[PDB]
Amino acid sequence: EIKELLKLGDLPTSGQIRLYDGRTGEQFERPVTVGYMYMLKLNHLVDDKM
Amino acid sequence: KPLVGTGMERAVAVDSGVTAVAKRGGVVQYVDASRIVIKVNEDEMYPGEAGIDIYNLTKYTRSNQNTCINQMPCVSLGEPVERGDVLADGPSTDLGELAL
Amino acid sequence: DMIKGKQGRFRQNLLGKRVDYSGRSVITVGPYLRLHQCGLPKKMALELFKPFIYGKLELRGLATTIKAAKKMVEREEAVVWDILDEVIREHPVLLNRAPTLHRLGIQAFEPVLIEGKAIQLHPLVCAAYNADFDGDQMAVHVPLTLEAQLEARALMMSTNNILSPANGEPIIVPSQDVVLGLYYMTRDCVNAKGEGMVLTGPKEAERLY
Amino acid sequence: TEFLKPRLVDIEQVSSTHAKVTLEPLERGFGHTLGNALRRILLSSMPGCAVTEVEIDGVLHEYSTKEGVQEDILEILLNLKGLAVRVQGKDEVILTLNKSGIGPVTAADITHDGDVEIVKPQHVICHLTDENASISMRIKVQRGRGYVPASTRIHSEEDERPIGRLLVDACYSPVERIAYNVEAARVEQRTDLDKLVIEMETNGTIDPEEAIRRAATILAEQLEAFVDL
Amino acid sequence: SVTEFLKPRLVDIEQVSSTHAKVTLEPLERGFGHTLGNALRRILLSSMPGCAVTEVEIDGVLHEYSTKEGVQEDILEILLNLKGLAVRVQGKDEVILTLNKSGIGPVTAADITHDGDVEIVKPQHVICHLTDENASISMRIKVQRGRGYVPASTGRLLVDACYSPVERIAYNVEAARVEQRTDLDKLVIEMETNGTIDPEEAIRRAATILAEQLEAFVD
Amino acid sequence: VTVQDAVEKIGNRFDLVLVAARRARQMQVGGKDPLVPEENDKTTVIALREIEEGLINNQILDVRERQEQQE
RNA sequence: ACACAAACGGCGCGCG
Ligand SMILES: [Mg+2]
Repeated sequence: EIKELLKLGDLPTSGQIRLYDGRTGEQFERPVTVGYMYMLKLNHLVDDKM
Repeated sequence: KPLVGTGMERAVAVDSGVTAVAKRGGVVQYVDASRIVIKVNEDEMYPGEAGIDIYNLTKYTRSNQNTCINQMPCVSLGEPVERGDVLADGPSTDLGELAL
Repeated sequence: DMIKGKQGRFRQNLLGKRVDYSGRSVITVGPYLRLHQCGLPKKMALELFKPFIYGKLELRGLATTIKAAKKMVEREEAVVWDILDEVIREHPVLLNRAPTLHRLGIQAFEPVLIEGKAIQLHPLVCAAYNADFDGDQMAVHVPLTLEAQLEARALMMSTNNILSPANGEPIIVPSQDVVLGLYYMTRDCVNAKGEGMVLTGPKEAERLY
Repeated sequence: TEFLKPRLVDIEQVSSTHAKVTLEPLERGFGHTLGNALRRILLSSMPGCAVTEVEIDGVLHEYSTKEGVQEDILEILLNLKGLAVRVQGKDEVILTLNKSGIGPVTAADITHDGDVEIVKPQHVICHLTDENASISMRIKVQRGRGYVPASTRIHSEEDERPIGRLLVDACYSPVERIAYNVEAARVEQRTDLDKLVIEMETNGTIDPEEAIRRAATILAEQLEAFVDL
Repeated sequence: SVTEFLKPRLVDIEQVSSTHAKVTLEPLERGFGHTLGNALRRILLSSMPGCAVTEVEIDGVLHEYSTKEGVQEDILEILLNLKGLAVRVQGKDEVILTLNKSGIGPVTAADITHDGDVEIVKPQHVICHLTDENASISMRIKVQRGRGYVPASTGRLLVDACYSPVERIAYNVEAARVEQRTDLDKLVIEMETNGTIDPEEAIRRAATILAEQLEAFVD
Repeated sequence: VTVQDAVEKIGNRFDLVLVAARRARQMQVGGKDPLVPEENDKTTVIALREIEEGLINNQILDVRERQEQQE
């Protein structure tokens, strides 16, 4: 089902993409995993502990 | 909101009680980001009763862990609502969907 | 009760005690750092060396008195930072994770100053410290006297402690990421772009790649 | 010395905010070389026109409420931060927006002046939700490059910040999107001559051609330093 | 300031060897170091104009691994050995060179049949070792002027078109404090060249080439 | 600097530090200016450098102090 | 007069 959705999307069924170094503009070797993930912040930020 | 959810997002927000709920089938007429007031359908309007329900949103207030709990509206004047509908979002919520 | 047991004076006070000129921070990895170096935040550094700063200020003569010196430090003025750099120019410092496993658990470092608030550690060393960056905190202490400074530099300094004492074997063996990249580099491909040429030496090899 | 000098051979306002541009002819590998540098320079170096001030009709802090409005004050700041404008021949200016009665608000409502430019009048501003409700706010604009946090700004200013003046972070960059492609196009009726295409998305505040030429000029400044040995 | 950027007051000339001078720049606007380092790096290996040596016409040796007597190293190695040669040719776009030596001895670039309008970085460079007193070898070799570098992907032997007189470049980017902030970068560069053009002077040329391109877009 | 070499000259880790500190306080407040050149280092390093050369040593230090007492 | 500043002992929850 995920593969079909990717095809319905705009990406290869593998989900991995090539990328380029923002410093040098040259391409990284072979595709890599690129994705969208849900990320949370924990109530332990540094300034409250240092 | 969370993109890849599990299906608990609506339920948790509602039972948490941090979000406001439509106690009666009604339509909305007011907004101040501090209060919300609802005009209720006749079938739930009581014979010696106003026919309207008003709510006061809790605003910036320190939590037990020193964090604000301010509620926010998610509706507009004249907008309909079923009884039990989500009236106002709270912290980490949107449209009554749990959003950490 | 005040004497006996875990709460007794022996454990409570004598064999372990709170110490001034100390601080705790959250850890981070600085790839740019050399093995002997460590990065620490300016905020902690400014506090930690106040007695040193006052001396340099009065050696500079800029501060009429201690209170004046303290008053200037409140400014956090540029000159303060200039003096702080001079003071910290080579002063060793002590970093320890908790609970310590062994004497390798505590080692000395030379500091560099950072704008943020985390304390930066060399990746190769942290492994010996068993540091995992999932949120580990770390404590810092400064040796004051001449004797301690030489003690810290002579023994505790990281360059000295490449060998484990439980076994005369390198504890410095590279990280997961560092080793893998080299592993990938050292592997061979049966056929590849540019394969089959003759090169005079690494110099052109780097250029060709 | 066989180099043919590239030129900004064509420009395209494919959209009122999105643009295309191409450079040609380019020597071997230079397209990648220039492409990377120009991308890097544009994102960092471009000079921006951005807003950082809010003066309001009586609230005293970011967390204050407001009568007869759909949203809280702080959310207003986020919308304003999103808002962008271009200013003609000026370094800073103050703008004001006044509305009354039940209605939603848009950038067009601002007290616009001919020497100021609003890139998207349709941009959304917070709404009014009472007949007697009214808003009358004032905002200041500045020219800058890069980004600045609000706290750092006031500490640099060090003059008294009166109550009722609210602080927001400056995000100057007129543009944030870069894609560039190198292709082979025919010059010298032969192969091994390169063609470069750039495309970007903007808040509309600058002309794309000015962007590349201004950026290239900036890069020349740093490059010239290497002759100073 | 709105359209002004910090520039480096650069001081470092450390020629640990004349063939490579260590140089350093400071201060630079945040992030420019990677931009400048990458740009110059790409310029130096790819773009440099230079002369390269690529030819061998030799008796009986059809290909690089066909071999002949009188010399203690294979043709394959010899082709490698001569590639290390570096030479400056004045004006001419290509030049053809001849070598001829005999007897048990090592052979140097000095032995080359030369014009005098051409110069060697290391006349002492050795490209042969001879096995026996009767052993003697002679061949024709070519020098060609060209921009950049190419491998030998282009009855006679040929080798890479390595015009660029340089093969090393390492650039480093680390910060240094201004009186009130430490977000600015240093640039530290090391590179190595055969010495036809000593490293430092070539760097200014590298900047020159880039400047020529940007000048078209000047405002 | 990191020594890992001067210890060979004196032959002991502990003696290295002990002897070095003895010399260090001389240049710190005791006078007797550094023998090795100065590179805006600190006396701990400066004295450390002196032993790193093998220039200073305990036996020399013992000679230095006793001969100095004089009148 | 050129000088001190706000912790004693428990409980719960979390942290590596
Ligand atoms: Mg951990």
